[PDB]
Amino acid sequence: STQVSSGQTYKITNVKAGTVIDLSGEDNKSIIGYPYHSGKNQQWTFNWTGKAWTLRSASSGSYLGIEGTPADGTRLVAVNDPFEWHIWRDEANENAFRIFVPFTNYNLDLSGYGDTTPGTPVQLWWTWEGLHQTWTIDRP
Repeated sequence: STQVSSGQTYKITNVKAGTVIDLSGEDNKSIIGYPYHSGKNQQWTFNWTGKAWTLRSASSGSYLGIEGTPADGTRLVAVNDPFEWHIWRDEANENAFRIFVPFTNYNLDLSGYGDTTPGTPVQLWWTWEGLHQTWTIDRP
């Protein structure tokens, strides 16, 4: 298995679609599912703050975050300040993870039930059984 460790850099793969969390090359702001090609924009440095994880883009230095109130369809975007996430192992595949905004029922969700089309938006959604809300955290 692969340990998630503070200071280390990973790709984050959707279990259903096989695409990765990608900071879009078009705007360096939007977060999308894209096939892995070893881009630094597809690589995320995990820090433990003492209570949560922050995820920093290896290419831009922005953090993985959101703007505004968590809801179904809230878009993931690059943000300036570190944004804190909690990770929980998944029940269907225990080597995979669900990734939550702390103190909520909102987890990362690859949109359209895990559409494999490159460019598909990564968003928040209320937690439920779809495999497109589960992720592996892999060596780059």
